[PDB]
Amino acid sequence: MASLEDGTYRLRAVTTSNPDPGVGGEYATVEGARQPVKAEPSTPPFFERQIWQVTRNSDGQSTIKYQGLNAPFEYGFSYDQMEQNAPVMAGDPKEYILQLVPSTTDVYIIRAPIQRVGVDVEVGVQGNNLVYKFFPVDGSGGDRPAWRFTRE
Amino acid sequence: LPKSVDWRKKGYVTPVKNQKQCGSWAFSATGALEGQMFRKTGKLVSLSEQNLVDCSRPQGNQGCNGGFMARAFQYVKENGGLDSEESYPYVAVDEICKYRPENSVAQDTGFTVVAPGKEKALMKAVATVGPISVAMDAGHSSFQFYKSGIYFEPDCSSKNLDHGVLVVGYGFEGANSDNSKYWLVKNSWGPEWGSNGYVKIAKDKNNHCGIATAASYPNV
Repeated sequence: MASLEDGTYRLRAVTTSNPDPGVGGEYATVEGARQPVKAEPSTPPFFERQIWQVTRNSDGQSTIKYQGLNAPFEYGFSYDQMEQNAPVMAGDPKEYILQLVPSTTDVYIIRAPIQRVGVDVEVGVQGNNLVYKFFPVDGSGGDRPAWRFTRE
Repeated sequence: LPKSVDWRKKGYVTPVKNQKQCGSWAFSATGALEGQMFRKTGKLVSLSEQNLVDCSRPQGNQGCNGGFMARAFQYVKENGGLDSEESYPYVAVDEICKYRPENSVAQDTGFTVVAPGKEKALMKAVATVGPISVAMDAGHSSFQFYKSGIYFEPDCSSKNLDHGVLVVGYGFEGANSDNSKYWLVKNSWGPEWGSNGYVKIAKDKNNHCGIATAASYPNV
């Protein structure tokens, strides 16, 4: 429930119970067109692959894309068949609902627009891979994966 | 204070390590603690960053997802110790705590914090204590691909700090002790980065990249 301006961002993996872990941490990192997106630190082997263009639409859904000089395609966070731990692929950009986490100005839960199915699906991390995490929908959230969007 | 200092010349500093795919403050803490342990016992023993990443969540750290050197020093204090690199090897992923008291080779009773934003107080701390844990603004290609020389990046912030490293000395290039001054800093990106794993960062140039904004050291 927030309005992130269109722009270029670095996306840090965080959590609803610990929205600011301190120095270091991990970031959404592209490793190739059509390859799973990774969670990797802001270090030399990875630093230039961690910038994403975020863009909202009329339904209030956003896409999260990668641009890098000569990327041959225009790809971003993508899903097809969503199931628990399925990887977030750098495919044809899909739409997500970015919901602001309370007591935060720039921390967002990245959700798959899928609530009429009856479950909550959010982008999380398993190991060093961004993956889709399933959560039962209730009346109190409670430790959910989240992402700090920092405007470049 | 001395015009130049370099704790490595004194045996306080272990070789340069590599955090690899984990965003692990743990290497900065283990470096500051290797330093104090040496000052105290005369032995240089490589400590376990994995021990810090696996076990310091109760103190408010989040492993590969990040943390604070000061909270690491707090964990050591509450835990009663920290294991050697050799006994609790680094695997660069979050795993279950496997601390063993029998293998602890270091301890601290808490830590000390350097007066914020003060380069003279940090120079004091590196001259009198040994290597100091600091946070810095490392988010620029100039630093990510730094190779040699005194690092200065006009866009460096002294407030938004994202990387924990280790100050093991200070000095100056050229002839004037007060000209072309730098902080000598140990990174944790392996020996192939920068100058054999080390970077000199502009000193007394208005707290460049925030090296003096959030410095601390363990008390042993």
